[PDB]
Amino acid sequence: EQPEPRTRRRAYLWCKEFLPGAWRGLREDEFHISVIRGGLSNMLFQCSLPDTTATLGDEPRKVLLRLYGAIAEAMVLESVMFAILAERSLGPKLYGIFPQGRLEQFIPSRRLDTEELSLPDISAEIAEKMATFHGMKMPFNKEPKWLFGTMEKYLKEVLRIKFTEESRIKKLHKLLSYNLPLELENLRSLLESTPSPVVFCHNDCQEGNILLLEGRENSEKQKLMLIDFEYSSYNYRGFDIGNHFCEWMYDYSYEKYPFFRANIRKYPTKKQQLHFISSYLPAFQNDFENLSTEEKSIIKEEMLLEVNRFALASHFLWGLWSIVQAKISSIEFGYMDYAQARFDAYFHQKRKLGV
Amino acid sequence: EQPEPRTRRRAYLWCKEFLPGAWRGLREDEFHISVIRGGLSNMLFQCSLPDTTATLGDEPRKVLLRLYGAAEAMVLESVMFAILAERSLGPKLYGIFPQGRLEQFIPSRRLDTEELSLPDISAEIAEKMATFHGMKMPFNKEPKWLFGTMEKYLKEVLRIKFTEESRIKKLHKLLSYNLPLELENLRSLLESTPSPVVFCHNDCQEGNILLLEGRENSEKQKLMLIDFEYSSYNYRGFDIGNHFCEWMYDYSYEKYPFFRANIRKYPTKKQQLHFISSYLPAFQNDFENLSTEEKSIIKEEMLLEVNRFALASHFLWGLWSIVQAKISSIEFGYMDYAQARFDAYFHQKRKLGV
Ligand SMILES: COc1cc2c(N(C)C3CCN(C(C)C)CC3)nc(C3CCCCC3)nc2cc1OCCCN1CCCC1
Ligand SMILES: COc1cc2c(N(C)C3CCN(C(C)C)CC3)nc(C3CCCCC3)nc2cc1OCCCN1CCCC1
Ligand SMILES: [Cl-]
Ligand SMILES: [Cl-]
Ligand SMILES: [Cl-]
Ligand SMILES: [Cl-]
Ligand SMILES: [Cl-]
Ligand SMILES: [Mg+2]
Ligand SMILES: [Mg+2]
Repeated sequence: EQPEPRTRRRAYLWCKEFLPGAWRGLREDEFHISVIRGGLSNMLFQCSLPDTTATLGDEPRKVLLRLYGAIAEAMVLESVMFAILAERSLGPKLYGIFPQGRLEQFIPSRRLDTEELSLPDISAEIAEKMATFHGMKMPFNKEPKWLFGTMEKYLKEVLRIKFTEESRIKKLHKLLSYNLPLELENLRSLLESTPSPVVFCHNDCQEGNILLLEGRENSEKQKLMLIDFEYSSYNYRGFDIGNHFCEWMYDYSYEKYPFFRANIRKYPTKKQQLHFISSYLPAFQNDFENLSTEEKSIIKEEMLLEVNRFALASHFLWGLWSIVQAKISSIEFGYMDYAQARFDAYFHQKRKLGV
Repeated sequence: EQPEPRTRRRAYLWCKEFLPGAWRGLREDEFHISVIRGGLSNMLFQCSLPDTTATLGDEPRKVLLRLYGAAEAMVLESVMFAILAERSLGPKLYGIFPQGRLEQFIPSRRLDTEELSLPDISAEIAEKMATFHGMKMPFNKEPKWLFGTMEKYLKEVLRIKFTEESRIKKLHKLLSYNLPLELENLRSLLESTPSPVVFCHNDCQEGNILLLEGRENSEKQKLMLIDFEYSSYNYRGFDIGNHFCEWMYDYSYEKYPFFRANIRKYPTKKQQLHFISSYLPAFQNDFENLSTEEKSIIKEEMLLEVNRFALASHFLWGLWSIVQAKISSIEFGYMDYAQARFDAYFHQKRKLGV
């Protein structure tokens, strides 16, 4: 609820010095702060004026304080990107930036639950928002090295790690038995033969990174915001959509070990996939709706092949990622069980595609 | 004019990887690059497509490559540059990477010192500066930059020992003024001088003002302010005072000490009134509706303000130049420039009777 007394005091000075109006002349004893998220990295706090204090101009009543904590040229990219999205009215406003963190617009909202991804109005808007993200010019590397670069890097770490615990040695032995280095090379040749435009991708578009905006619940459209662009890069479009479709199957809010639920049957049906891309394509491609019914159908069918092939890379990348987390992460989670779930889905999807 | 071998190749990869369209499929042997500014810090290059190559979309034909060369200074400048680019108040930002960035190439030349006094130039610098001062930026709104920077440079100056006889004698004369005490006299003068806190350029001089190619015949819209390295929330008086000081300094002199200083080039009361008469209505659009008497009172107070803050321009950049004398590898009469700034400081102090 309340933060440590040292971070209360640091938060007070940051707010007092970076925010205009009533903030400039606020006393420590009138400063309201409360935790939104703990951890050792990207701690969130809500900072606010007293309800009895009047604003003098257009300064916010409440802001979000983000402390980096345990983390250079990762911070400039994220900071520039955040600033750019704020200027374009695609993200929260940026009120303050300093070495320890930043002050952001506080958006009254909650995150989505996994089940909400299949609500047709939610799915259609995630598609429209993702299409808008993909149309953005960003001053980052346009070479799509991120996907295979990251898979190669995680695979290298996976082959070199040894466990001592009996359960983890048995689980790792099963995963290595798939011949991951060979499977990676089969995946490379499949995806190289699968045309997918290079676009600015979120790379982690899941329920936990989608805000439902308070007061907008009754609106069909324009009630969501995409956040948390930690993994964002120029990447194959197919991966961003494929990864999103995969995330229909995974719930990270389960309160008992292994702290996730996986359900292969929750993957979107062809009808749910077509609903999603029917909203994506007109948002991404000017006057898509004016094309012939036959051309629209052909583009849609090709895109389903594309995103369902790139979905394999979602399973592979996050599967490898989870094995590495099993060794190095201090967050309590069934990393090895999650890896097995991703590889089970990888082979299930391989069978469905006939590849 | 031609870059080194490794720089040609690194520039080619940066342009190929960060720029869209025809840049994506460009070969080494088609890449055109030429130096605009040398050194081992803030090297500038012009990079361009062949004249024979067609653009595929709205990608630029030519871009500026800026290499930093020589942490939390680079994030602020980068965020600020990105923000000004989104607001169409700076060059577009095409690429950012650890070694530098790719910027919009603006067809232009820099102003000469003599051009600052042309009434149409002066009026537009005032309008542009007033626009800059209106901007909301995600930086510290406490005006700690001015005295914080003077304190920091003074700390470095009192640690300098030279071995060369001429530099020891020049430093000894500057230290003889009791700089720590003079800084405190300046503090008491400026703390008694009201000046609103605004987002300041802090270095508004002819070399940071572009005359835009094709717009020479335009009365009001032919300039752009660039190079926001020193930008921060600061007293408005300093941004204008520093600009008035820069009428006296020409950094294009071809012989040692590679600058000219002329105290007589400082703007007259008439030139100062012309500048602030353009600034005030650009900063507050309702200014012209005030009574002639109220406008006159605000203008007279502002002349006191900016001419007092001008003393901080001499002090700050004087201290800065002494430190450059020790640490800089750029050829310049840093110690002579420091003495020129302190000569001006004491000359203007006496004229003001403060
Ligand atoms: C994907 O696995 C994650 C699980 C996390 C977690 N999980 C799932 C646990 C699960 C159990 N939760 C309670 C019930 C014990 C604590 C959070 N808690 C947190 C919190 C965020 C604030 C609190 C400190 C860290 N952060 C997590 C981050 C995670 O990955 C982030 C990058 C990977 N993404 C790509 C693939 C999907 C996710
Ligand atoms: C010491 O600061 C400067 C040095 C310059 C220079 N210096 C450092 C040298 C002078 C001697 N050099 C050679 C001939 C030996 C050339 C560049 N050459 C130039 C020229 C202007 C004409 C066109 C080319 C760039 N312009 C310069 C401009 C400078 O601006 C100072 C204003 C910035 N403020 C911040 C700190 C002081 C006040
Ligand atoms: Cl990024
Ligand atoms: Cl395969
Ligand atoms: Cl800055
Ligand atoms: Cl020396
Ligand atoms: Cl005297
Ligand atoms: Mg999910
Ligand atoms: Mg000058």
